[PDB]
Amino acid sequence: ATLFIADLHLQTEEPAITAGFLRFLQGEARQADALYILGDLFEAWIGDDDPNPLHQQIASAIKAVVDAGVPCYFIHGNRDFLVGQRFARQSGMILLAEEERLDLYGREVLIMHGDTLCTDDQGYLAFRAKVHTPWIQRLFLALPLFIRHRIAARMRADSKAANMDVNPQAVVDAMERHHVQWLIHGHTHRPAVHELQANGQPAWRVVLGAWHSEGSMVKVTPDDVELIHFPFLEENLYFQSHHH
Ligand SMILES: CC(=O)N1CCc2cc(S(=O)(=O)N3CCN(c4cc(C(F)(F)F)ccn4)CC3)ccc21
Ligand SMILES: [Mn+2]
Ligand SMILES: [Mn+2]
Repeated sequence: ATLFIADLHLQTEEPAITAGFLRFLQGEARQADALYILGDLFEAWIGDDDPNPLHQQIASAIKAVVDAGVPCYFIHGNRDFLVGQRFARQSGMILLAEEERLDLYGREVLIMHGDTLCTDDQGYLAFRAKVHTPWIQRLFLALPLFIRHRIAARMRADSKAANMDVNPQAVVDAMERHHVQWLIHGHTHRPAVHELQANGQPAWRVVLGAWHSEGSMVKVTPDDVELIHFPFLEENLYFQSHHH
């Protein structure tokens, strides 16, 4: 069974999500053939030299899964597109490109974060092209940490004040470029299974959920595809004395 997660948005202000991810890693992920994280693991990222302790805690927990024999892969999200090869080494995770095609027990599956499918949000596309320009990233990463913190906090406030689903033709385009009948992504926070047609045959798009009140994962076995929602922490059972 292969596991897919996305859109956790880990941040120190939300310790329950972090505790839920740690429990996931020490329970579900240890039994997997592989773990794919399709972007937005963290709520923000300004470079791998950030001494934010949460980054180290998360890196050590993933590395433990990797050391238990479960390979771990990461595709960048729109929030954490600056995760680099230093963090990859500390966590044992492999960085993948923005589009990848996998063989999952015989079925060809395309995986991506999903933000590049949102071709109607032309404000987002302009922002994305900017911060994904290599010379603009290198210039930003070369600034002092305290400068990068101030820039990022200001850009986050500017986006909340300036406040989309995928384009259907963009879905078909990618699934036909890669000649696949299965696509897995996140980003939209709308967990669903969508049926469509691609390459003259039935096709499916599986969307992950964000970790808001509960966790979410897609599990792919040789027999089925599973969208699974679960609580973060171990919810102990206790009884209330209801009356007939
Ligand atoms: C829509 C969206 O995706 N948004 C909205 C707002 C925001 C904030 C962060 S961030 O806080 O994590 N952060 C901000 C600063 N980033 C930069 C900045 C520059 C430069 F200053 F040169 F333009 C270059 C390269 N990267 C890294 C990421 C992530 C994502 C999104
Ligand atoms: Mn997200
Ligand atoms: Mn996203």
